Amino acid sequence: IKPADTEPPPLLVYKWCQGINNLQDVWETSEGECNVMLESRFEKMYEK
Amino acid sequence: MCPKSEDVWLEAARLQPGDTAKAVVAQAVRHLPQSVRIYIRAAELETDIRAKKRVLRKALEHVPNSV
Amino acid sequence: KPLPAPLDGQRKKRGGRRYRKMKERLGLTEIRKQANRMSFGEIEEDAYQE
Amino acid sequence: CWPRDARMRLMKHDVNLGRAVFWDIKNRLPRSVTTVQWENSFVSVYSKDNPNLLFNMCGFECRILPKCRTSYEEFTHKDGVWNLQNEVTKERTAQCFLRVDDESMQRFHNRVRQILMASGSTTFTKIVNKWNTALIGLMTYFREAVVNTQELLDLLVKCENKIQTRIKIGLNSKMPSRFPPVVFYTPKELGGLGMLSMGHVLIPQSDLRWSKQTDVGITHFRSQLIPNLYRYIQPWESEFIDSQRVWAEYALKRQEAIAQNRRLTLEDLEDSWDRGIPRINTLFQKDRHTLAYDKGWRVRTDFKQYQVLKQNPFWWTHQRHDGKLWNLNN
Amino acid sequence: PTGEVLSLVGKLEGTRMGDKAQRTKPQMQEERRAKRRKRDEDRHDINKMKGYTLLSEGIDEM
Amino acid sequence: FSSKTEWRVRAISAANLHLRTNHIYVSSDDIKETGYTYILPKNVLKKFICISDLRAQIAGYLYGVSPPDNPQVKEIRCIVMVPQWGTHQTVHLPGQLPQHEYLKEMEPLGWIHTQPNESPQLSPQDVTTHAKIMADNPSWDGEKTIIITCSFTPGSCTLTAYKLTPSGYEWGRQNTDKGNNPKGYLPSHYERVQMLLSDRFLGFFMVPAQSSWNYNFMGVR
Amino acid sequence: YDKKTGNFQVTELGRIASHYYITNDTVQTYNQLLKPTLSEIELFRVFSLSSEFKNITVREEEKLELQKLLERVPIPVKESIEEPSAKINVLLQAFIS
Repeated sequence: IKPADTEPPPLLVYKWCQGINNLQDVWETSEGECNVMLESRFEKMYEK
Repeated sequence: MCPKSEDVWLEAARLQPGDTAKAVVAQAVRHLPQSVRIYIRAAELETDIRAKKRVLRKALEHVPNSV
Repeated sequence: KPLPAPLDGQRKKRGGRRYRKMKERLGLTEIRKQANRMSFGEIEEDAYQE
Repeated sequence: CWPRDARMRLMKHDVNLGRAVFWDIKNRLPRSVTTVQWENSFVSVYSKDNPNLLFNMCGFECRILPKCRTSYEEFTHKDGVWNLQNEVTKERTAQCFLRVDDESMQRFHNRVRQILMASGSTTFTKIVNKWNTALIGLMTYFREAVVNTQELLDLLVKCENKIQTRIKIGLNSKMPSRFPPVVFYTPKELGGLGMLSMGHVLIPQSDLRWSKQTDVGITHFRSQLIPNLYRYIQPWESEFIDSQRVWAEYALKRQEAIAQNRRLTLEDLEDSWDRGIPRINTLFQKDRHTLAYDKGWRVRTDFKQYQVLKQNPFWWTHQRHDGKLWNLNN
Repeated sequence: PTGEVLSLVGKLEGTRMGDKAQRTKPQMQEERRAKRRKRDEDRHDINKMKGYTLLSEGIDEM
Repeated sequence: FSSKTEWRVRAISAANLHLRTNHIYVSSDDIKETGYTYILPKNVLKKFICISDLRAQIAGYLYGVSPPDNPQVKEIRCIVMVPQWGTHQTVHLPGQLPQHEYLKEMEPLGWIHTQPNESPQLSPQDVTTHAKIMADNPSWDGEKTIIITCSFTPGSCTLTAYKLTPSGYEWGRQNTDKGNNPKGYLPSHYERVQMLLSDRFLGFFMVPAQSSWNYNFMGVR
Repeated sequence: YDKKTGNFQVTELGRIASHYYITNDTVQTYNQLLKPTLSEIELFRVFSLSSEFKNITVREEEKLELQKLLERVPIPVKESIEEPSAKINVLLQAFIS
């Protein structure tokens, strides 16, 4: 759950890129592996 | 800021909790021997008869001519 | 109610007494020095904090 | 905003996988609690067909491109590119290319339009102060991603020329030829507007002459391009590695000062001073103990936009808790 | 040479982004150092007799 | 040096050098992609950071091999500490290269040394040291031998491996100016090479047999 | 020691404190303070924080002499000489020297 008090949103972006990059064989696609980044907004969150 | 003043030291004994007020009173009797109000305040602070006896024994050794 | 007709004051021609209290309400004895000034040469704060 | 080879390539398996992932996430949320709409979402598949993994987070537009996967190239240091290396083996395994979101460049553009539209009857100093505030908020939030986004650099000099053009037509309605930058960029103490510049402003050698008379006579003198703001803001990657290593140094200095029973003074931690993402400055504040009970303050500063009509450019930070994350004294 | 702000696109090649970013020093290091020094030589009597209580110590009166 | 209590605060500071060993940074820029790759194992790097000094530079000769069926990567398997003394800007290693029967199975991959603080360039003293070692020892191939610099950044260590270009070996061989800015010293004299870390294998150390490695106090010896 | 059944189980710190007579506060000090990463500098400090020396105070009448030891003892002392642990540190090192 973000924004954390200890990281600004660009530190959130850096920690997220380095956290993607540090997953185990995350860029290996030889066996058919596929990463999927979903980004979304929980539409009408505050209203509903 | 005001050493050699018995009433500030008695206020300092009265406003602390008693176990650090004991160290306050020890500061006061380093600053002010021959001072009977600090020693009676030291006596009232300790809640056992043996320690009150020892403290007032030191008090009478310091200033012995106080009724 | 309409806007009042923008006449200026006749003016304060008498002073002291009530009028010093009239300004002591809102336009009182300010700093009048180093609060209304900008100090041409120096930068006293961090530069673009504003 | 990315090139066509740098976007997600819409191969059939990857498009079906992105839609399938989205459908799986969308079924878990009941439509009455919250919806997750495809049209406002973005699902980037990285696979054997798509070599780039893309996401817009926090106004940043990030494209991670692995070294194993369509680099084939020696790289020098580029600014918006984040060399992502592995934590255990320290090998650069991917590059995160940063950009600014088009909504964020549009927010900056609409902010400059709000400055200019409500300029009107205000002081030139207030228009340039609003420009400085919007420019510091943009430039200190988006630090490397501005230098990588050429559309934002074009937009930045367009908005800078728009602010300067409103100042110039507040001076004289006839638009000048060769207006001097010295009236904009001189600091407010020295009389000018104090405008921060994010664009190439070359000062002519004509604009640097000055005479001075005493009783031997008139002695003529001379002295260049105006400094840009990006050179005076530390990159975010530099900020995070120096924050990591400087709060590591604070941890060792703090345990050796607890060993020496004293407090950490200003003489140690003077090399660490404008450094750290919580700044080391924040250790030496009077209110610091009070700020140890201000939890959730960043979500609070984000939600200030629904309570305060004044738009906050530092919505993401606070001066109290993070310190001043920039320094424009030099 | 106009006074127009030109784009930095294409004009970043000799520069890095941290190039010319500076850090300030702590304001009034030596005044706070002198305050802390005077405080630590004034607190010598209190911190000298901090653990010494009038009741339970042997070298109180001496 | 101050030599009375400078070593006391330095000794105390060096007693906390194990805190630098979980904050290790590797400079992954300017790497030409066409050379060797170097896997320094984290156990000899941790031990090399702990036995060092924050001010005086220590140095160890790297020895290593290549993994099976990967000749373009060089697993450093050994750091040989030799009798050295070092100033804050150079290391005075002896003329004799490390000879032992355990280093016959491995090839000399250059040397590692600590720096007091991070420089973005290789030192001119380091390229003169590397090129004098190369000019006096034909087992030091200029393609494969490197200089890892473990610079002591705040609370951490930044590691950068450099290789000598054939311009740099010729200049450092002919060089005699031991200053910090000698004549004819260009940044084309070195190229940053890829160096990376490892939990997957362990290196070892070679100390001198009769004496120990640190001659910074025994400087006349 | 569980307060449920009242049973005691011996710890290896218990065996070491019983075998070498060091008090229970001293093994709690050596349990808090002994790390694998201790230098020879920190080892004299962990020794000097023993509860056997809880009554060792540094008196001012010897502080000058202690300074003449602290400039001559070969293992550095992180403490200041008017703290008692520095006194126990330099007294052990002045013994060995």
